[PDB]
Parts: sequence; structure tokens; C-alpha cells
Amino acid sequence: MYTFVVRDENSSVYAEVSRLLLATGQWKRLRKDNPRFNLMLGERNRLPFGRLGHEPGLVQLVNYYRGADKLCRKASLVKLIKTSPELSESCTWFPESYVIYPTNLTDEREVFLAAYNRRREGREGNVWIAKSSEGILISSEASELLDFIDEQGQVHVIQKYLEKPLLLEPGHRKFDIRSWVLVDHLYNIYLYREGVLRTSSEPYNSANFQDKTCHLTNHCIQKEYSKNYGRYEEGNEMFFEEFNQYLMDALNTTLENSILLQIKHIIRSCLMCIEPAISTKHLHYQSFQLFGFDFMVDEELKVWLIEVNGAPACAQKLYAELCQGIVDVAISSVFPLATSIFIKLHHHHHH
Amino acid sequence: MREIVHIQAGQCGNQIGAKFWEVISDEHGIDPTGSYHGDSDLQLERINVYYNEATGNKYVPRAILVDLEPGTMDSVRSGPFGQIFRPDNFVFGQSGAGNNWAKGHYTEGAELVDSVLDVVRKESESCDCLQGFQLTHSLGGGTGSGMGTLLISKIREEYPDRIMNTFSVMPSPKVSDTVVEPYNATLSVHQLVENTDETYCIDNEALYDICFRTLKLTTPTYGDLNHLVSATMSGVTTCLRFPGQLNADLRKLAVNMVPFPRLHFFMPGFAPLTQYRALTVPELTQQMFDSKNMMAACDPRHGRYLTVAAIFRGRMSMKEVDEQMLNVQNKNSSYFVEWIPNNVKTAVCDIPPRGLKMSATFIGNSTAIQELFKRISEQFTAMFRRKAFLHWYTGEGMDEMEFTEAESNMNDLVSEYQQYQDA
Amino acid sequence: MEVIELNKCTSGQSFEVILKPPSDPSLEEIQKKLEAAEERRKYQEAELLKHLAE
Amino acid sequence: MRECISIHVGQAGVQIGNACWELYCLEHGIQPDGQMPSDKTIGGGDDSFNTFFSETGAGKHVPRAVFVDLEPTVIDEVRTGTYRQLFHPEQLITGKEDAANNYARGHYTIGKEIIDLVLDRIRKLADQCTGLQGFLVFHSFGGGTGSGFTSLLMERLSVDYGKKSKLEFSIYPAPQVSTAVVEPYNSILTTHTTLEHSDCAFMVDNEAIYDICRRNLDIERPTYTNLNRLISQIVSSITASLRFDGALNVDLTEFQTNLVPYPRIHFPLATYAPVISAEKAYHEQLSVAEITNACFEPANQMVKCDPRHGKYMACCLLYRGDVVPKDVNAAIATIKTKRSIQFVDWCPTGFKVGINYQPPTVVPGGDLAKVQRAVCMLSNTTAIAEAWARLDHKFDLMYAKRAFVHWYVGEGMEEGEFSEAREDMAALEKDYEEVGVDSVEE
Ligand SMILES: Nc1nc2c(ncn2[C@@H]2O[C@H](COP(=O)(O)OP(=O)(O)OP(=O)(O)O)[C@@H](O)[C@H]2O)c(=O)[nH]1
Ligand SMILES: Nc1ncnc2c1ncn2[C@@H]1O[C@H](COP(=O)(O)OP(=O)(O)CP(=O)(O)O)[C@@H](O)[C@H]1O
Ligand SMILES: Nc1nc2c(ncn2[C@@H]2O[C@H](COP(=O)(O)OP(=O)(O)O)[C@@H](O)[C@H]2O)c(=O)[nH]1
Ligand SMILES: [Ca+2]
Ligand SMILES: [Ca+2]
Ligand SMILES: [Ca+2]
Ligand SMILES: [Cl-]
Ligand SMILES: [Mg+2]
Ligand SMILES: [Mg+2]
Ligand SMILES: [Mg+2]
Ligand SMILES: [Mg+2]
Repeated sequence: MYTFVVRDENSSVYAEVSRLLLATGQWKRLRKDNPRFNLMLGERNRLPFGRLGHEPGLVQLVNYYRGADKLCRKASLVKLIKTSPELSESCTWFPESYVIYPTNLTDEREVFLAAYNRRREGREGNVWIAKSSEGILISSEASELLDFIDEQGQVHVIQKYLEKPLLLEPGHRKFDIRSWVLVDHLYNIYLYREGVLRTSSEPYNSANFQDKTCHLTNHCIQKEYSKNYGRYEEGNEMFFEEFNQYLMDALNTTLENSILLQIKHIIRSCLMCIEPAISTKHLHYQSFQLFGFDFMVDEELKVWLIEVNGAPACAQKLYAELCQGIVDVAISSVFPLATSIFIKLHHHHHH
Repeated sequence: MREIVHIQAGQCGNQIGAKFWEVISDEHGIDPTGSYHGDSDLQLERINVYYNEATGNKYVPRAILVDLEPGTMDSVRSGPFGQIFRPDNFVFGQSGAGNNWAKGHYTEGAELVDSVLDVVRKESESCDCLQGFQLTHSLGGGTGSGMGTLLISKIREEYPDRIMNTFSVMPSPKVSDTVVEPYNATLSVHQLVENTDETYCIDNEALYDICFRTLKLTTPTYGDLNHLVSATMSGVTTCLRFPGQLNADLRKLAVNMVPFPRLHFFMPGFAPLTQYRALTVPELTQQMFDSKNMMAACDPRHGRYLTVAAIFRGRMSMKEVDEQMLNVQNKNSSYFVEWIPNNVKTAVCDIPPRGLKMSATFIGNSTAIQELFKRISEQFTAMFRRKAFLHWYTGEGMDEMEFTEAESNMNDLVSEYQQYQDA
Repeated sequence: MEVIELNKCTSGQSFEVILKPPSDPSLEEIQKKLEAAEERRKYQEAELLKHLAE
Repeated sequence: MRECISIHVGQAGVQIGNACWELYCLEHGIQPDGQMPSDKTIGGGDDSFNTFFSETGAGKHVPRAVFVDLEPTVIDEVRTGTYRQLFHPEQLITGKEDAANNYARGHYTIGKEIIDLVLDRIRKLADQCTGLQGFLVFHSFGGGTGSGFTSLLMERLSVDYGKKSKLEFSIYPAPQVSTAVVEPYNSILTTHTTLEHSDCAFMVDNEAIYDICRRNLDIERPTYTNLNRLISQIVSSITASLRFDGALNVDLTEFQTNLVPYPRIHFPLATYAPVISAEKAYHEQLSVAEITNACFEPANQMVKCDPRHGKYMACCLLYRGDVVPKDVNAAIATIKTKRSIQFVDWCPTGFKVGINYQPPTVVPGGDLAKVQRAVCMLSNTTAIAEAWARLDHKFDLMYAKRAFVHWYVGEGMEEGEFSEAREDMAALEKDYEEVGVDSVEE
């Protein structure tokens, strides 16, 4: 009889995982502050990693990687890419990005305009987005960006806006791709074979960057502020079977060749970069964690990483499968009970 | 922390105390004449905790024997180890106490108690460093109960910085001498709550049930109850009588077992319950925590453990003992209070008790002990609400108010346990 | 990666390697505290003995 | 030459002292009867080893050491054991009843009656010193004497030797070998009272030593003897620069200067490699690269914690055996490109390196294999505050219910000292966080 504790009550994924664990009849849930657990499904903020792994007679496992926030915060991700040799500034799949602190509060504001001006000079599309880790501005004029940033009080990021996105027809409309990645205690990287396209139901419009429902494919901003939520697909959600058949019919490619190769390359590069900082291979406790990677596809079928989410929810159709997979490869791998839905990402090129 | 002074009071106190001295004199290789004849010198390293050394290398129990009638102490003096005791430490009256707490505490016992304290003082004065006192008695009679609690009060007055420890046999209607036992027991518990540091609750209910259900004795005698008691007493004092790290003196035990001054009533347990089958470390561990091995008729699942001391005896794997203790805690963690971290402490002693190659003794501070006190309370109220049998007590000068007060204090103790069971 | 302050002797050697540059109460008070604690002990004992005298 | 006096308090302090002085004697060729054939200046001298040993006309080398315990059984084993003749009776001080795992009993009740005798025996030792540097104090956090008496002694040493340095070696409590439920209380209490009086303190978590003994020495159930022989190796590795010729950490002041830029953050993490079982039939000797790399595995630390998720303020490598600087610098270069080693901004990223060519000495018949080179890393990393976090959590759990507090109040301690000590620990955890961390349904 294995034991576990639940310290995040607002998590779809791990609510479903707890229910499956109980249904096995080999897992017992304890009170959130009982220390004699095998498994901690922990809180998202200030999780006490320092108290794990000091319980004699208990192999202990937690569903977060201490240190993985460097990937999963806007400013820390841009810092990690620009400063890590294996990602480098010569990184072809991350959009040009700069970290900027409000005037109220290193910062990169000077270096940002250095390139902004050879895009003013150079005739190039000079549209940029500003975001923080609600509160988005898209503009071709830098000073609207900087002033909007200093109007707020937290650190923001300025990132090149991708002006030529791939657009689904019918609709002439934007989307982003969400991939779910499980990293187990052995640092196997498992991509869930089902992704989801969060589409916009509004046609794209390169002239008014201020009506942000053809520009922000977030399921929330589409579920209310947009007119056509659910026209083409249920809940602005296209899945991989459909998107693949579309690529085959319209572009004469597959999802595998034109997009997924890049996505796997990006996931493996990010996680292998931070692996020495977060691995629990020789630690007194062990970690796994579920990530959501968010990608954009431009019109030449080039994939761009937009961000990484350290605590993602699932698509409602997929919970059942994904959560069962989490118990299969992340939990029962460590604590055995009495056609994999994942692709293992591994590659050993010799040179 | 070296010497312990032992006191046994009344019929039950003296019968079980004599069995206790027999058992541990056997363990320490001391023979009925006080001569050492053992093979290990772990037998002698801490022999002075319980024995004085006379010359001839004779070992004399630091034991004072107390009664208000001479009957049981004559039988002790004629029993197996009767002559080992120091003759001047037999302190007895002639009149008896009539199963009456008031006679033991206020009238007959008051006449004898100074005699007892003279012997107690002569024994304490020859102590290099007295740790304190242990008393064996019942709560259901008059001498062990009334005079026993009188003695405890007087000893605390004269040695307020020493540990006071009792083995207290609780009355049960299933094994009962008179109808007034709930009165005597309630009055005594009131004293114990205030004036002892650690009390082993031995329930004649539980001893009976073990003898009947488990040892397949159809007609248990006091003799059979006292076998269980003397085995348990030997177990719970192992750590005081042999070299070791954990709970090796009375104060350190108190510090580990008593998180709140009044909640010092312990549920003891023993395994294996007594054959030639070998018992494995997992089997010892499961049995010692089994409700059916507890000497206090309380369901441990009805409460939570505040603290636990476990003592394994014999040659076995330390690694396996640690693993099994960890396993019981980890798989029944709900029953140990989460606000006392690491509240289960484990000792191992290489010398097993007579007739066994392996044994385990359990000492639990469980909130489930409240079931014992509730039981006494109900039996008390059933009579007290009609003031039945009171005249035996008012005839010795007691007033009903003293009963009302002792009942209220016992119900307060029950409430305090319930508080920590829900904290 | 710079090695400095190298010192050698028959017993061994020491040095430093830089990879990157920088980017009480009196006797009085004590005895007062010990004696305040002893007095709290003596008061608690006197309260106990008063109760036992009653 | 400047002398150091060692003070061993309580069971843990005394048994660890036994093991350390045994080792020292083996390392300097001093026989159990105190004679040292290789010491050619009979009856005196100011060699490096005289920092720890004084000399008699008969040629006896006598530890500069005081043993204190509030009960006699443990120091009696010193009085009658293998090194009976090393120590002079006046250096071994016992009471008769101990502190019952109760800080308040060791500090207020029994401490008050023994402190003056102890300070007088310490004063005798200091009177035979031409230039005392200060003190090395060994004790447990969890015991009543180790916590309570040690904190009293520390305050009084600050009073009577106000300019001397004071170093601690402290055993942090582990349930697998602990003797008492109230050890979190005692720990916090003694840390609170000792903090401003200690210049540098080396914490040893019994849980880390216990797992090292099981995993690398293949001891199924380690005893205090196993633990203490390993601890004595680490301690000797740390003090070797006071006892041998060299230029790193040659006096107590240098430990603070090299390891403690902020005086409250004075708890360096020790990491030791290699630990090799003596019954291991076939062993391939580890290189400079491998043992230096092992300095960065949490499994080899004296406190289990994760230095990747904190920052370094200082780092010292202490090597014993066949080691030359070029191999050290190559190993460090390799390691810095494969591991997470972040220093605080206001400190240089670098290592101070000491090499003594004599490889570790091991006790004949002990558990530890002889090896050709070994290393002890002393790093001041904020990650050691994980241990404080653990202690403070257990303290909070019990004190919220006032469980066991009456034992301390009954010794004359005021309940408010509990919350004072706990708030000092909260400040301390806050300091570690300020130094070591940066500002941090989808
Ligand atoms: N590593 C190690 N730890 C020890 C040793 N002896 C005791 N301990 C630990 O120290 C704590 C107990 O404190 P002790 O040093 O025994 O207590 P004490 O200082 O003698 O104080 P009192 O007995 O209460 O008077 C527990 O955490 C023990 O596991 C030892 O020899 N080696
Ligand atoms: N550089 C960029 N270029 C073009 N479009 C971008 C972009 N960055 C973000 N977007 C658009 O904004 C949306 C992403 O916003 P953001 O990266 O801040 O996610 P979020 O934190 O608001 C919710 P979630 O964490 O679930 O993704 C995408 O749908 C995308 O269409
Ligand atoms: N377990 C046990 N209980 C006893 C024994 N003798 C008497 N009792 C119980 O003790 C109580 C009677 O007290 P007793 O010791 O005879 O009275 P006292 O002589 O006045 O102290 C009742 O609860 C009896 O069941 C005995 O030898 N063993
Ligand atoms: Ca009379
Ligand atoms: Ca000399
Ligand atoms: Ca100071
Ligand atoms: Cl001075
Ligand atoms: Mg986000
Ligand atoms: Mg009778
Ligand atoms: Mg008289
Ligand atoms: Mg001790």
C-alpha cells in the first residue's frame, strides 16, 4: 500500500491522477501535512523540496522538478536561452527577445532598441509583442511598448511578433500548438502523442494589431471576446488527426515531417540544457514533472517556441489518456502495482 | 541516575511484586539466597538499579513491602524468593483495610505510613544517586489504593525532585472482589494524575480476556493474571536494568513519553503471548502492536498514539527490527499524532526473558486509554447517583464532596485525552 | 583560470585558483539569568509544598 | 606556534573526541602511553603538532583537551580505556546525574553547578599556553548536556577569553539513531544561544553519516563507533592545517576569514571522498578528477542538501595524499563546465586549495580502506539552510501544541525563550534566502 498527499487542490491533471491512484486500491491518500508519504502531488509555489527525502523507510517522489522554473517563466526562459552555450544567441527556433524591468524598478532596454532601429532603417517588419509572466501589447512603435511596460510594475519581455503565421483555411486564421511532455525520475523525456491546436476563430489582420482576438489564440480570450467561437471546431480546438489531414490536403506534407520533427528537437534541446541543474538521479528524493510547450508555426512551416508552462492543464478529451499515462510511466515506474501513448525523445549523434 | 526504590503495597501489590522480583532475579542470575550465579556480565553491569550489595557479594532487593494485614506478606516470606528480601523492609499492620480507600488513606493507613517512610528514608540514604520510586499496587482495594496513594503524596513531599512511577492494576467487574472497586479506583486515579510521573495501566479486564481468549485458560486464576503482569513488568523495565541508549533511566523515559503532565497513563503490551515455534522479527512486531496483546482493555484504533517505546529482547537483526518498526508506522501513520515527529522509539537488548529466544514489549501513550477511565466513571456514577455503599466511607470521616471532586477530575482527564485525539 | 599564492614545503603545498572575479553579555547578566531561573524553580517547588501541606 | 584547546561536551562530544584523538595519535606517531619517538626535542617544543599536544619532561605528549559530561559512564570509559595514560585526571570532568535530554536542565539547573569547575580546568590548560588561539568545541544538538551546557559554556568563554576564536563541531539530530523526541527543541535552543558566540561551526547530520556508512561501507546497521570513526576522518581532514606545516588555514582566525564573510552565516558544508570499505576485496584507486568530482555529489556531504539550488560564498579543497596542483586545476576546469556552481555576486568564483602529501591514516581494524588520495571540501553554501528548514518545521509542529514544554518550564526556563529562539531561526532562514535566491492552470 503506497501513500500520497495532495497539496494542489486546483489542478485538473493531478485531481484525475489522485482518483486513478485510489481506484487501483493500492494507493492510500493521507492528510496534506502527514510526512510519511511515498508521493507528493505538491503546491505550485514554495514547494518544500528541502524536507523531501529524509524519511527512513520511504522512497519519496514529487511531481515537480526543483529548478524547472528557469524554463517556465518568460524572463528566465529568455535569459536561459541567451546565456546557455548549447542554446546560444545563435538559436534559430526562439524569437528575438529582450527582458525589460519597469522604470519603477539586469535589464536590456538599451540593447533592444539597437536592433529595433535597424528594423526601422532596414524596412523590415518591426512589430513586437510585450508580455509578462492579461497585459499584452502588440505594436510597431517601440515607445508604446516601453511606456506600457513601465505603466505596470513587474518585469516584462519584448519579443518579435511573428508577422507571417501559418493560417488555416477556411478562416484565414491563427493558432498555436500545445504539446504535453512528461519527464520521469530517470530524465526520460516523453512527448504525449496527442497535441492540440488552440485556434483563433477570427481571420488574421496585419493592419490593426490592437483588436486582440485574431492575434491571441488563448482559449479564454476566444471563448468570450470572439464572435465565432466554435464555428470550425469545438472550443477552438483542432487535434492532430485533423490538422494532419489538412496539411496533407492543402500543403502536400504531413504533421510529422513539417512540424513535429522541429517540435521534438526543441523539447529535447531545452530539457537537455537544464538537465545538469535539475536532475534527481543521485538525490535523496526523486522528481518527475509535466510540461506544456507552446509553439507557433510560420508560413514557411518553421516552428517557433513561444513559452513553456510548468503546471499545464489538459484538453478535456485527453485527460483520461494523459493522466493514465502519468500514473503508468511516472508513478508506477517507481512504485510498482501488483502501445505507449508517449514518444521517447532520445538521440545520440556521434561526432 | 542509578538506584530505584521499589514499593509494593497491599495484597495485589505484594503478590505481583513478589512475582516481579522472582522474574528479574532469575534474569540477573540472582538466586533465592541472594548469590550471583550467572554467565554474562551484562547481568551485573546495572544490577545496582534494583539491588543493594551486601557482603559476601550478596544482592538484596531495594524493596519495601507494605500491608495493613500480615497475611499476604507471610505468604511472600514463605514463597520462592521470600528470603531474598531484607527483613526490616516488611512493614505491616494488623487491622486490614476492608477494601476501603478511606481506611487506607485517612485512618488505618495514616497510623502505619510513618513506619513506611522511615524504611523509605533508610533506603534512599544509602543511594549514590536515587532516580526515584516505583510502586506496585491495585486501585480497587484499600491498602494498595488508599495507603498507596497516601505514600505517593508523602514521598513527593519529601523527594519532590525524584521520579515517581507506578504499576497500577485497574479493577474490572469481570474479575472483581467487591462492588466498591469503582469508588476506590476513581479516588486513586485522582491522586495518580497529580502525583506520578508515569503509570503503567494494567487492566484486570484485559489480563482476564488474554488468559481466556488467547492462552485458552478456561478458569483463569490470579496466579495466571500475575504471570502476564510479571512478564510485562520485566519487559518494561529492561531498559533500566541493562546497558543501553534509549529510555535507560526514569527521567529520560518520562521526557520521551509524557508530552503533557497529566497524560502519563501508559498502555503496556507483550509478545509472544505465552511453546517452541520460533518467532520472526515481523511476527514480534505485528503481535506487540496487536490490541489482543495490550494489558489495558482499550482499542488502539479508537485513539491516536502520542508516543511509543518498544523494546525487543534476544538475538535478532537490528536492521530487521528497524525495518519492521518503520513499516508499522508508515502503514498505520494515521494512528500516530503528526504533531509529535518521530514519536516511536526502539530499544534492543541481547538478553531475552526466560523460556523465549525472542520477545517484544510495547509501551504506548494512546488517547484510547480514555476508554479505561470512562469505564470506571460509568461504574462509579451508577452507584454514586444513589449514594450507594457511601456509608463505608463517611464512617471514616469522608464527605460526599470528595467523591464529587474525584469524579470531576477523572472526567476532566477524559476530556483532555479527547482534545488531543482531535487536535 | 589564475593560480596565485602558491606556497610549497616538504609537507605539501597550497594555493588559490580564481575562475572569475567578483561580478556579548557580561558575567553579571549571565549570573542574573541563571539565578532568575533558579528562583522560578524554587517558587514552583514552594507552591507544590504549600499544596501538599493543605 | 599558537595553541588550540579542544572541549568535548556530553556523550556525542566525548565519543567523537575519543575517536579524533586516537586518529591524531596515529597520524603523529604518538603511542597510547603518550611517548612520541620521532619528537627529538624532549620536554618541549613549538612544532605544528604542539598546537594540539603539550609535553612533559618524561616525554609524554598530552592533548590540550577537556572532556565534560554531566554523568560519569562515558568519560569513565576514557579513564579506563586504551588511551587512559594520555589524559590527566584533571582534564576529565563528570557530574553524577545528567540533563535527561532537556536543554533547560543542562543549561540552567545542572549547568549552574558545574560551569565554574569546568572554566577552572580550562583555565589550567590555558595557563600552559604561550599564545592561545582559541577553542574547538564538540557536542550534539540533541542531548541535554550537548545543547544546554555547551551554550552556557560558550557564553562564558566569550566572557573570559573575549578575543579568542571559537569553532564548533556539531552533531545534528537524526531519527535513525536519536535518543529523544525533543531533540528539535534542544537544537533550536542551543543554536539560538550559541550563534553570536561561535565563529565557524561544522554541522554533521547523523543521517548523512549513517547512510554513507550503509551505502559505501556496507554496514547494515551502523553504530556510534562506525559513525565516529568516519566523523574523525572528516574532522582530522579539517584540522590538519592547524597540526601540520603548510600555508592554508594555519590558525583559527583564517577559518573565519576563508569560509565566513557574513558572521551569522557561519555553517560550512563539508563533503568527503572517497569512503571505501576495508572489506572490499578489489578496489581501483580513484584519481584526483574522480574524488574532486565526488565533492559535488550530495551523497558524499555531511548534510544532505542540494547546493545547485543555493549559492556559494567560499570554497576550500583539502587534499591528503598523492596530489599535485596541475591535476587539481585540470579537475576543477572539467567540473565547472559540467556542474551548477554559482557564487554570490560579491565574491570571486574560486577555490582555495591545500595539499598534504601524507594520505589519510586509518584505524587498524576499522571499516575504512586505505586510499592513495582523499579530499575534504569545505564550501559555504546557502543550501545548508535546508537543514534549518527541517529542524524548524519539527519544532513548529510540537510547540504549536506546547508538547513537552512543561519539562523545560519546570527547570526554570520561561516559555518565551522558545519563541525567541524560534524567531532567531526565522531571521536566520531569511538571511540564507536573501543571500542565496533571486526574485522569481495553463
Ligand atoms: N555521531 C554521534 N552521535 C551521537 C553519539 N552519541 C550521541 N549522539 C547523538 O547525540 C544526540 C543525543 O545526545 P547526547 O550527546 O547523547 O546527550 P548528552 O550531551 O550526553 O546530554 P544528556 O545525556 O541529556 O545529559 C542524539 O542525536 C544521538 O544520536 C556519538 O557517539 N556519535
Ligand atoms: N512572438 C509572438 N509572435 C506571434 N504571436 C505570439 C507571440 N507570442 C505570443 N503570441 C500569441 O499570444 C498567445 C500566447 O500568449 P502567452 O505566451 O503569454 O501565453 P499565456 O501565458 O498568456 C497562457 P498559456 O501559458 O496557457 O500559454 C499565443 O496564442 C500567440 O498567438
Ligand atoms: N491482577 C491481580 N489483581 C488482583 C490480585 N489480587 C487482588 N487483585 C485485584 O485487586 C483489587 C482488590 O485489591 P487488593 O489488593 O486485594 O486490596 P488491598 O489489599 O486492600 O490493597 C481487585 O481489583 C482485585 O481484582 C492479584 O494477585 N493479581
Ligand atoms: Ca488503630
Ligand atoms: Ca618537542
Ligand atoms: Ca562574539
Ligand atoms: Cl582574551
Ligand atoms: Mg503562461
Ligand atoms: Mg483482596
Ligand atoms: Mg517517626
Ligand atoms: Mg548523556
